Amino acid sequence: HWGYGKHNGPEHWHKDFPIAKGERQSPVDIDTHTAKYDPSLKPLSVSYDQATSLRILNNGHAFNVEFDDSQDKAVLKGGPLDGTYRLIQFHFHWGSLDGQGSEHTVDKKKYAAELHLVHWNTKYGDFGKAVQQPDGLAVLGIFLKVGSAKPGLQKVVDVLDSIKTKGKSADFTNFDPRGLLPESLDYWTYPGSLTTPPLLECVTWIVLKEPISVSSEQVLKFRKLNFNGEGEPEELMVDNWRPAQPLKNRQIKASFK
Ligand SMILES: COC(=O)[C@@H]1C[C@@H](OS(N)(=O)=O)CN1S(=O)(=O)[C@@H]1O[C@@H](COC(C)=O)[C@@H](O)[C@@H](O)[C@H]1O
Ligand SMILES: [Zn+2]
Repeated sequence: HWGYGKHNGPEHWHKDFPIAKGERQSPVDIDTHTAKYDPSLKPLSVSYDQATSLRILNNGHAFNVEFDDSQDKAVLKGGPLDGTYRLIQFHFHWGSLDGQGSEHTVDKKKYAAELHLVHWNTKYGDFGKAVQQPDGLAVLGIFLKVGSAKPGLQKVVDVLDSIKTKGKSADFTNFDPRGLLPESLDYWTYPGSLTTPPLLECVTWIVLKEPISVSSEQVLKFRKLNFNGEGEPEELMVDNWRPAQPLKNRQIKASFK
C-alpha cells in the first residue's frame, strides 16, 4: 500500500482513500496576499512546560516523537481553537534537496522541511475518536530552512542512527519541544485534513509564519533514514511530503497584519 514512491505516492492515494479529492484537503499553498487578517483570532497559547516525551519511532513514512497524552501535560489553546488540544506527537516531512520538502507552501515557495506538532481535542476523549470529528485535531506546522543549526533539534538528530529502518524505536524521554519553536507565534490558519492516509478532514491547521533554521548537517541526517525495514534493500527516507491541494471553498486567515 501507500507511500511516496512513483507507484504508491500521493497521486495514487485516492484509489484507497477517496477523500483525497475531498473539500478540505491539506496541505495547501498559502497565498500571503489573499490571506486576510482576522482580529477575532485570540492569542495562541502553547503550553509545553510539562511535556513528557516517551519514544521516537521510524514508522516507514517519517520519524515520530511520541508524548504522554494521558493527562493535560502539553497543550495548545487559543488562536482559532475552542477548548484544549493535547500534544500526542510530532514528526517532520523533508526533501532530497534543500529546495523542496515542505507540505504547505508560501506564495508557492517550498521550504526544506516542515515540522508538525499534532494535538487532539480533549472533549473527544481519545485520539481515535477525535480524528472522526471536524474539529478533532489541531496541527501546528513550522517551516524549516537551511542555515544555522537549531540547538533544540540536535538531540533528535543524534538518535536517528538508532532508528534507521522501519519498525525501529528508541527511548526518547525528557525531550523539550519548546526548543523547536521560532521566536514569533504569528500564524495562518485554515480548516483542513491529515496529509497522510487516511486523509481525514479533522484538522484545524495553524501554520507559523516564521521558519526555524536548521543546519545542512542536521537535515542531511534526516536524509540518512530509511523507508525500508532492516535486512531489506535500502531506500532513503526523503521527499515524504504531499504536495499542495486545491483550496476550494476555504479562506486562510492571518493572525497578524
Ligand atoms: C498521532 O499520529 C498522527 O497524528 C499521525 C500523523 C499524522 O500526519 S499529519 N501530516 O497529517 O500531521 C497522521 N496521523 S495518523 O493518521 O494517526 C497515522 O499517520 C500515518 C503516517 O503518518 C506519518 C507522518 O508518518 C500512518 O502510518 C497511519 O497508519 C496513521 O494512523
Ligand atoms: Zn505531517
